[PDB]
Amino acid sequence: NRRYDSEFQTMLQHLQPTAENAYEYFTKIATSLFESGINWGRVVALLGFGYRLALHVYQHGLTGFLGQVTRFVVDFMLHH
Amino acid sequence: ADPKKVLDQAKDQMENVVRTLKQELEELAKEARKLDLTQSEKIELKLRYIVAHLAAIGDIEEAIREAKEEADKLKRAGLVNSQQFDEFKRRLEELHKEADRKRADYAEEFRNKL
Repeated sequence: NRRYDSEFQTMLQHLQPTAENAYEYFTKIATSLFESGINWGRVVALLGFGYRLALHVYQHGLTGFLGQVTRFVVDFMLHH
Repeated sequence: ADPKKVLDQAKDQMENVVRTLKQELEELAKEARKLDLTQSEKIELKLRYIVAHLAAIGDIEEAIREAKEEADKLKRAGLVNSQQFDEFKRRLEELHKEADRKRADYAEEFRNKL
């Protein structure tokens, strides 16, 4: 059951969320969605969005730290 | 022929969902053509788009679930055999792949407009 990952990804790249505003953006999305109606598929889709929004925000920070760590180690092997 | 009727229920229901998504994305694109649109109002249009795209996903996932349960009733009664039942889920998956393509194409062209 993976049919929606390409769409979930394109949505997150359109939104361009950060670690600070991801939860605010998510709660606004969740509220407008459930105020217009709640059903099994919408709860699954929202939780699916929620989890991938968390991975989107935090993989952004992960690749950054990995870049800093790797660039540092090779820098020390370069000058020293 | 009875599973063919259940498939027609899912096809029409998924297409109304995709049309509901189409009509609201047109309404959001009209408001994105507003003069002197703030960066905040552009963000509020992005959030409203995600709400509509999620609703289109979950409501198609709702029509698929009901169609599978309507067929589970037919199988337990005995009106469909294993070959006819497995053909149902095969053609139900193609209608699902088709609704996904149309849903994604509407969201994709909207993102390009905004």
